[PDB]
Amino acid sequence: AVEKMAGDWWVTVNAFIDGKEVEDPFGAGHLQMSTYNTASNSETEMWLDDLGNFWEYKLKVNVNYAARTFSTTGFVDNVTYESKVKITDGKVLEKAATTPSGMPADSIVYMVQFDDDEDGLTYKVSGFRRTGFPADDF
Repeated sequence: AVEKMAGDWWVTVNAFIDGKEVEDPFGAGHLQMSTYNTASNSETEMWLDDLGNFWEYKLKVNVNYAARTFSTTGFVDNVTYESKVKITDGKVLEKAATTPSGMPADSIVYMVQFDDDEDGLTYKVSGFRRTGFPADDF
């Protein structure tokens, strides 16, 4: 339904601190996450899931399949724990990233904010689709 946008991803999380984009400020390294279809196989929305590896959030995001973009309408309820999350400028590009083994792979990028982040940072989540090859895991 939103097949090319559902996936298992390896991502890093940057943040905009004091106007500048800081590379992996938390030292979290490469993290796994997933995007998948709703139970209804909806064409207009899908699930975004950090698998508990960063802020511990899981929510439905609006999807425009033709554009291959995704986002939420403001801050939406986190399903993992009681908090709200806002996703902005999500984009899946086909074969745009390069895996560690030197092979093209789909890329995912999005901006996220959390209503319980007292520092009010906007974070930039970015990565590539997991190949399943051990050479491409972290």
